[PDB]
Amino acid sequence: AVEAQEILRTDKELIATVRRPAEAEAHRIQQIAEGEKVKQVLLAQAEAEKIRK
Amino acid sequence: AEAEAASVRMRGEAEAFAIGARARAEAEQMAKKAEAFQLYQEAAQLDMLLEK
Repeated sequence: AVEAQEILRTDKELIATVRRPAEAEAHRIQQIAEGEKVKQVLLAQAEAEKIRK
Repeated sequence: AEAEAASVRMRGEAEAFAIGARARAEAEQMAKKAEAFQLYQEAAQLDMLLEK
């Protein structure tokens, strides 16, 4: 029974330790990727119209 | 990758339009060169030969 309670505790600990940080990291990566994509698109548009003019 | 592809597409389209712009300008430019050259006599050809 000691080890069964330890199983439950380590399940919850692994959740709080790696499962949620993984989701937070995924959200951070996708947010930063969105920012970088918008920045690159705007810079490319600026360069293209520079070349056109 | 989508951002890079859009960048390449837009920059290439802009530079191609610029190439077309100089193309039209140079064509309308050379038409008058030919028109002017049409009115050249022996004196003008002699001047060109002695300049070259």
